[PDB]
Amino acid sequence: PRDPLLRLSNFFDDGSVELLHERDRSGVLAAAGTVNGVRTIAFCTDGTVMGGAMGVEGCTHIVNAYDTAIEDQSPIVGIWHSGGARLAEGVRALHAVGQVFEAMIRASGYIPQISVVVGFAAGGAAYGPALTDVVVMAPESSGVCHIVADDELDAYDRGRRLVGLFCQQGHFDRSKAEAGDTDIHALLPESSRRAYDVRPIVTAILDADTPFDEFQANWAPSMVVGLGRLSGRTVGVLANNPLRLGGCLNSESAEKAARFVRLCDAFGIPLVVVVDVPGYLPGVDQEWGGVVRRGAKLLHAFGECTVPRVTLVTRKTYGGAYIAMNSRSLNATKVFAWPDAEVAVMGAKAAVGILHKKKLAAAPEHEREALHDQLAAEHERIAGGVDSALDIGVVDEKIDPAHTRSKLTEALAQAPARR
Amino acid sequence: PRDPLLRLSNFFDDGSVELLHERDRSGVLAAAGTVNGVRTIAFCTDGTVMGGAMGVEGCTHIVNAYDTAIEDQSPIVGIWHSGGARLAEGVRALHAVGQVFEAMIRASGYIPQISVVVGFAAGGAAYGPALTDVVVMAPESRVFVTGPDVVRSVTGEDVDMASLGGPETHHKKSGVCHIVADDELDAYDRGRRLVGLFCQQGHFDRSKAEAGDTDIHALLPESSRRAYDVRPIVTAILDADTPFDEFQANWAPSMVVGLGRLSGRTVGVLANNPLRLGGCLNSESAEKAARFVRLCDAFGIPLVVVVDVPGYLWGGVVRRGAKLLHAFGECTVPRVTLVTRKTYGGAYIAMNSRSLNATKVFAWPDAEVAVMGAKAAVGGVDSALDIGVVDEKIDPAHTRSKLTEALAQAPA
Repeated sequence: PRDPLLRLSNFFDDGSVELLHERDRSGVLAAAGTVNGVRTIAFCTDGTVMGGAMGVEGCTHIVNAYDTAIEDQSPIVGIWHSGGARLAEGVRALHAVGQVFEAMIRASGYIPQISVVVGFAAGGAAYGPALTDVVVMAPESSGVCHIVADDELDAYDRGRRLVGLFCQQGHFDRSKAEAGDTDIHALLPESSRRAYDVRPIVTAILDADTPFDEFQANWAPSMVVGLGRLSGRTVGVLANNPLRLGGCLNSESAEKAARFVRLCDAFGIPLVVVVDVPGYLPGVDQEWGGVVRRGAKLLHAFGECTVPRVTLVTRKTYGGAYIAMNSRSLNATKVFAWPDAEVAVMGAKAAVGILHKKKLAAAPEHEREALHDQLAAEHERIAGGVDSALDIGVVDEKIDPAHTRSKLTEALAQAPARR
Repeated sequence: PRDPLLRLSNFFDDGSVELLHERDRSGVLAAAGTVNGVRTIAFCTDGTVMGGAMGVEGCTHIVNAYDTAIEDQSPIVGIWHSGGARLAEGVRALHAVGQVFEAMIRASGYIPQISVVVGFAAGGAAYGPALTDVVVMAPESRVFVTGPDVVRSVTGEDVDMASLGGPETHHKKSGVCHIVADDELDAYDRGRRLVGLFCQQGHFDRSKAEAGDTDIHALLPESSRRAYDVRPIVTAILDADTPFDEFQANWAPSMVVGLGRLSGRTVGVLANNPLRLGGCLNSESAEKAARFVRLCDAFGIPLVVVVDVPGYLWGGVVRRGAKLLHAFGECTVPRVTLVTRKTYGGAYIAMNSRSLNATKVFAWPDAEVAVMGAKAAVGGVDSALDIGVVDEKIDPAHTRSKLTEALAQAPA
């Protein structure tokens, strides 16, 4: 039921399991197999022996599995179900667990590491998955966990799909991009003032027949990140979500976006950045909790990034959030805008209030409103994205939204694999 | 007084200032000079022009200075005093500010970047210091993304500038400020010392290490139950003649980190501090340590890790604890660990353990390395030597020279 061989067999392609060592009561079993054709290493802790508690010989098989995966550059998948370290083994067990961590650290950014957590998971079984790239959790067991599966079988499914996304990247296909084009703009609400869930726009850009594997959907909900396929090719998507916190960036969403960029960058996965963000969320909590540093992590992640990364401005992009959301100044591949997009320091009404403050305060009370409006409409006419933005080359092209999918695909495909 | 030439001259060795461009009204003045002999680039935003608001021309001086500094491998010091980007310049100024960030990101880990905040660093200017390696704040300085104005208008909360983004709040609550200066001049002094720590790293000297040996163990309390400030232990190991430049003292204070000198050589120190939360690791102390390890690792600065924690105190701590593990595990600078009283459990693994490749692990005679305390377990250094996880049991009277020798012996 919790039998490590059953669990490994459910994970791996049907005929494919080869054990990496003799079965024993060490509390782990490691095997090679294939995942939809890809040689993959996996290990399962043994829920049947001491609740899966981790000891010296078990950790050794994990470290051995990592050495093999690293040597053959295969992805490596951990299946968890463990309540902590074998206490009776004392410091030897701590050391052996530290050795699993060191192997994960050696693997980091080099081979994909996916954790599928299927039982109660504590100690080494909490930190170990936290050193991996993706964590899939099954009900029987922030932003630590990326994907919540429906049940144990569905977790293997999502785990399997993740191997395919990292290891079977695929190729951009101009034909498939175009045949999947639609007027994505029709997905926005009628008023520019209404909030909306960005997720349908994401899934309308990405291939119709493919799941979008959103990461950490309930952590930092003003930011949506995850992996999917664009004309068959694995891409990472980052999109502000106006439904939550007005779509604003904040400490959590900056950290979520920044980790996800680093991940895609490490594995050569191009990025689609869907922007509609009015700024960072003001707040005492934000300043005091170090948003400045967090925001700096997102600037740094995009600025260092070398995979192709294309921005699509759907509605707004303002201020420091505009800079952070894969702007040209950060060395962005291409920046596209829908026809009614705006790129500005802030909204025209707020801008006018500052720029013409004294003149507004000098008008009588009863004319102040009409004047404020006239000034804001003029300020719109002057700049009002994306006109000024096009003129200085920080937006490359204003596009027909019907061609969003193909335009994005074309820009990512034309890009070098590594800037 | 906010004159940028005055500020740059106060920072640089006397008579060393060589302007990098003709002085103008762009809001920035950049120059080369020396800091105790070391060729250094600096730029100062010009608070006398539009409160130092950042614009295309001024940002361009900054990017140019970064380019010079990168080319020459010179440290680069920014002196702040800026309200944000020039609103009237629109998206042009946002772009130019993003270009400053992109230059700091290019420089990142390659040349030392030190920010000395002397007035505001607000709006887009607050992120500038955040991208650099060490932030020094003077008493008058204020760092925040959105001012009390917009805070009160959007959230209803009413806080003043000092309370929102003063050096006291950023040294304590947020960890944004590494170092707080006594005044404007002392902030330059500290930044000058930081240039020295990064760029005149020195060498280990066995003779000097041994001359400074004292009985460090005598500084611990009689009772091993008793809490005690680790900072005297740290300063007893480090050279008695040199400041210990502690980072983020008031933030996550169960972890102490900072830069000092060991027989002349710049070292980073990480030390659990039993004075706060029993010396336990937790989310923010794991983050503080991890950031500091990565910084020292980037600049070739060896580490002294002084260990006396009993465990950790879940999402934040699992994520940050992983960061720590990862930081030490990837670290390539020599780093030695000293176990003074206790190390338990997962905290033991994280605090530069042998499994994460510590250069060498020392322990005092009475240290304990265990899964948990004896009384918890029911419900020893000899053994840790046997197992291989401690390399040497030392006489605490030789703490300083034994640590120095192990660091000096690592090929680097």
